[PDB]
Amino acid sequence: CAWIPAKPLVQGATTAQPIPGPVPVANGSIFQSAQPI
Amino acid sequence: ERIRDLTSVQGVRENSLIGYGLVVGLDGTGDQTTQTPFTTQTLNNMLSQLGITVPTGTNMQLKNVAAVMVTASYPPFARQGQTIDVVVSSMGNAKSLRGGTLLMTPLKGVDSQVYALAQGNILVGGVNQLNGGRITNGAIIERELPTQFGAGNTINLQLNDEDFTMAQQITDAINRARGYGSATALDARTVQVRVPSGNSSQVRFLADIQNMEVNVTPQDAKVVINSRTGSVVMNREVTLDSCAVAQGNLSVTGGSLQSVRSSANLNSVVRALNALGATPMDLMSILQSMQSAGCLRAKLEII
Amino acid sequence: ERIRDLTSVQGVRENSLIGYGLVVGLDGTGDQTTQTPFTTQTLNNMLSQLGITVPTGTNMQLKNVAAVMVTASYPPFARQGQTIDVVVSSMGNAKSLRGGTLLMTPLKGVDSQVYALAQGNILVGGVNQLNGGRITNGAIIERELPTQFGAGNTINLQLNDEDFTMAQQITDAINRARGYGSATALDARTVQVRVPSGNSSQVRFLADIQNMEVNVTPQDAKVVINSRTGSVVMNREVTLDSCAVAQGNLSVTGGSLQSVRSSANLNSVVRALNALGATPMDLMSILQSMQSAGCLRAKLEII
Amino acid sequence: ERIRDLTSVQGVRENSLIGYGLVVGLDGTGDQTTQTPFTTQTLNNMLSQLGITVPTGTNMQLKNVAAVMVTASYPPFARQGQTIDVVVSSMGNAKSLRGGTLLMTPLKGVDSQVYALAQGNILVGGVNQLNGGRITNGAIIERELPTQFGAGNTINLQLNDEDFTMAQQITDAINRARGYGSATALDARTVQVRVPSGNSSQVRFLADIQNMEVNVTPQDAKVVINSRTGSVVMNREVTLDSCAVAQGNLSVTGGSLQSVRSSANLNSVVRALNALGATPMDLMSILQSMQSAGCLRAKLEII
Amino acid sequence: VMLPDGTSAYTRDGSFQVDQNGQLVTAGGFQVQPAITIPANALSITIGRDGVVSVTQQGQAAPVQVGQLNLTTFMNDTGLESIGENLYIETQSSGAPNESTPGL
Amino acid sequence: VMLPDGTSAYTRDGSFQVDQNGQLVTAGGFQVQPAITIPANALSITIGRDGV
Repeated sequence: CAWIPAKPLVQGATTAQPIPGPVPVANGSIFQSAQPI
Repeated sequence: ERIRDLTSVQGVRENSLIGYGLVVGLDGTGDQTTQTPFTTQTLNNMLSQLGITVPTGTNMQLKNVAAVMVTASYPPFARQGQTIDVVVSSMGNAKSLRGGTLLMTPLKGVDSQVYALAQGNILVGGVNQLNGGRITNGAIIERELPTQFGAGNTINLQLNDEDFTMAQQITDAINRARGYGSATALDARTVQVRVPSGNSSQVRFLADIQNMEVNVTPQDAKVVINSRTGSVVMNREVTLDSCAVAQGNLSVTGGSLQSVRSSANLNSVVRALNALGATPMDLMSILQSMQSAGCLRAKLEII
Repeated sequence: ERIRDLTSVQGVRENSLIGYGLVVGLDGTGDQTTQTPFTTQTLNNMLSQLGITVPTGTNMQLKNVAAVMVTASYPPFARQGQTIDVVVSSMGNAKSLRGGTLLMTPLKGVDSQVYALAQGNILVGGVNQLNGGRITNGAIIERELPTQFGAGNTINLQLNDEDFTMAQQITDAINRARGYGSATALDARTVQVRVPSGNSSQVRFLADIQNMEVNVTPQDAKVVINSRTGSVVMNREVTLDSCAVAQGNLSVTGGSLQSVRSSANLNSVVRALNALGATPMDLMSILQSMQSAGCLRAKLEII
Repeated sequence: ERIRDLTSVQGVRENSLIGYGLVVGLDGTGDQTTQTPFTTQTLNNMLSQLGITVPTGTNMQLKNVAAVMVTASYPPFARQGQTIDVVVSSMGNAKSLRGGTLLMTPLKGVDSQVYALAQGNILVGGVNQLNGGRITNGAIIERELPTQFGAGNTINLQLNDEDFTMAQQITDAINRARGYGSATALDARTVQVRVPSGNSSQVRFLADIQNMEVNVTPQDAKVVINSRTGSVVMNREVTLDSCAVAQGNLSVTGGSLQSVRSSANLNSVVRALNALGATPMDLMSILQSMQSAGCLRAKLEII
Repeated sequence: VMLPDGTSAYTRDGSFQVDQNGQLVTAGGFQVQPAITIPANALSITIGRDGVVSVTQQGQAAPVQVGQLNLTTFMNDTGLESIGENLYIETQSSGAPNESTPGL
Repeated sequence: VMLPDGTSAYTRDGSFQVDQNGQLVTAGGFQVQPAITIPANALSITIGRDGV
């Protein structure tokens, strides 16, 4: 009865790969902000 | 020299660099290191890097070492190997930084990347500040920033102070000595100039542009009041209207209500306001009340 | 001598070297060594290297030994066997380094590699700093850096201060005494020169270039204020506009609002500002308020 | 004598030697030996070597013995049997080394090999340092270093200070009195000379080279400030621009803002800076502020 | 101890107090060189035989030290000038004040 | 007894304590030369008539 396939409570992926960030613009500044929310 | 003193070039800007370091060689005027654990922690880190591993459980009570923050400006078009000045400021319970030496300090940017390496001897004045100093050529640039200078046929001159009249005047001045359509104003603060394609060509063009002289046009009437320092500054375009002013312990020299003569130029304004015999602390309140009433025909800013 | 005093050569730069050492021979003015365990630990390391193994459990309470950090500059094109000056700074609770001797100290780079070996006698002034000294020719270079000098046909002169006019002026000066296309400006801070292929040829070319004299062009108007030392410095291109200044305990010598005459050159500015009778501490606030209002036609920097 | 005073020969360099020893014969001004166990441990080692085995469990409380570190320079082309000077520095809680005698001390190199043996009488000045002395001809060389001198047809002269103009000038001077292609500059700091194959031939060639006189060319403008000793030194190539200087308690002798006249040569600079009536402590801050503003046309170094 | 003028005085009264910024000062408030800063986490302050100032804290089996109390020794103690407020100064006699850690 | 400065003193107070590294010391913390290191696993210390 413990061998019956079951759906977990927290479905899906339990990890997220950090997304690489945008390439800085060529404006002469060190501060570069990604697409602001 | 007017255009360079009035505007700035697009993309030619200074960044800010920050880092943490240690200052050694102080005459017993460093951190207590019992209330600033980071000083001893970073000293132990430096020793461990250099090849000395001090035991974890031990008491170090230093007196010649201070933990400091170093700040600098990354200049436009900085190339690796050049030197810049840095400012060294103590961070915890240090008495002085008189004759200390800044050890190797990496100056990070906003992106937390090392753009300069700082190390040198601090110069402290000697009523002078003791926990703050400056090192001339104390940091060497290690990273360069890519730029778009030399690409495209447009360059923006950004006015330091926004003014439609001044923007139009710079546009007309560039378009008088450099061709018909060499400049177009985009807003109250930006003048777009057409530059030849290339890198040295734009350098030559901007060298020509920068030293041109423009006739500065009347620029708003404003009275700046600094209450924290107790100072008042009025520019030339400040005027007055005839109205009566009363304030404590001030009287006609004979009642307490003194008539202030309408005034057209700045000399008239100064004479009329000095006729009241008002201390600048009283003069600030007088100016604020007159701005409320409407006698003062200027923009009152409190800085 | 203008080009050498204004620019620097690409790849000809100074690095920073750091190391840890011990200073011996002090007249009882060394570390307490009970609050600085690294002093005794490194002394025991030195003895163990030299052939003396002091027991681990023992109390050493020295008075003539101080743990110090040594800093130096690795000069351009340094060759092994040459000597450089070092700066010796105490690191923990040492009273003085008057007549101490720096023992063998390896000066590491940023890459944690030994580039110099330091050992010598410290010279301490003798209000003078006691925990900081300098040793002339105190370190010998042990490692050399490869370089690309002599390879390629381009050399970059990097201006110390960015200026399109100055870059163009250096470009035109190099292109007057050294051929038509011998120099091209790349940005406000870089002038690219074409050099013959080879090593001695580039040395000869740069020797010619460096001593050339360029006519320095007007360079921005700026007022530098150092509040930590209480100093104000204004260059020649600073001007003023007519406006009224009021500040505490300052009066016309008769109200508190003093008119400052418009000023074209620096002598006029100095006379107008001295007419106010302002202490430099008051003058700093006056200049800041005038910059806010708009009378001061210069760039106010606080250093 | 210019070439010898300006350059150094490749491979002709001085090394650093270090060793540990005991100084005996002091008038009760040695280590306490209760806080410096290595003194008694090494004395017992010396006695055991000489044939006296003191019991392990015993209390020795000496007063005429001090543990010292000896430092020396290994000279170029040193041969065994020659004598060198050594510096003797106390290592732990010793009052003085007035009339002590240095016992047999092996001076190790970086490679931990004995290159000299040191033993002699210490000369201490007698405000004089008491824990540091010097022994002239106090060490005898015991090991020699192999060298490549006399092999090959190239010898590098390494300039003490890097300069393309000076390197080119030395190259042209060697190539005037010693043939057409006798010297070639490799970088700002190295001049490669072609020497005959052999050992005495190169000695003769370098003897000729070393005493030649070269006309020293203008060498950068720099202001050296030593804040730890409170000294300022300006070389001949330092100039000034006209600008106004204000600092605390300094006034025209009549406001606080004093105009500094543009200055071309060093005498003009000295007169203009003395017109301010500034103490060197104030002069350091003035120079730093002027370097920030741009009046000071020199390289400000803080040593 | 350090006088307000900046010159050093010498006292034998052993009553000290920690002021609002640590620092052991005399009853008159004059600071007691060589400067001793006491942390606020102190549970007990111990001044040792050799002048070692150790401070115990919470969650730290090992007492945290603070500094050394150095004594000044003169060669003619009769010769010091009595300023008044329990302070002696070096006169032409009793010169060369010799600093030393207590016990030696 | 060995004083901290290294000189030897003499006492008739026989109240001794083991310090944190073994060792018999006086109640004031001064060590009792000739030195005596007491091991950790000690079940009993015995001082005999002949000082052993």
